[PDB]
Amino acid sequence: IAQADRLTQEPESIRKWREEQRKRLQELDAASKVMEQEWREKAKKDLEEWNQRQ
Amino acid sequence: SPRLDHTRAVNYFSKVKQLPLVKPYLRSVQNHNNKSVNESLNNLFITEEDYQALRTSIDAYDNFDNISLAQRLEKHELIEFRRIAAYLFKGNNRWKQSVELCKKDSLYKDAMQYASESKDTELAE
Repeated sequence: IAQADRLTQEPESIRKWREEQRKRLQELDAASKVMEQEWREKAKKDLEEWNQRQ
Repeated sequence: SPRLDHTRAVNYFSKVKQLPLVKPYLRSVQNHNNKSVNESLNNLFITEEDYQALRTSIDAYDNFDNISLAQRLEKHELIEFRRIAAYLFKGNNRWKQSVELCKKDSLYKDAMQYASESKDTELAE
């Protein structure tokens, strides 16, 4: 079960969590930041649509 | 393309305010005769002012709401669609187009030609 491990159960253990909670980060925040400057550039995409076409 | 239902797509675009990107997505497509296609597709050619396409966009595929569609067109100033809304409402039914005229849209022109094909004789009187 048993149990009795540690120096093998915590050494790689600390690795994953730590080097993974900041390798997390990114994407999410990156997502909207960039998704922001983008979809809006879209709003003007259509906007200039209006302008010319009229 | 093959192996989408389309019906479960245009819906996500419309309530997105971004559907026109799919403009060309509707190009090689629209053979599916699907409603969301023509339906907003027209709505597109309408506010966009497209008549060549819009006209041909329906010169075959007849899957849509032959009504309200011409309702938004009549509300225009640019007769292009007030000219086709005239057609759209008449569509292989000549009686509508004429029995709906008055000062405006009384064109000394097409008005002397859309009666001819009629069958309700008396309408001549």
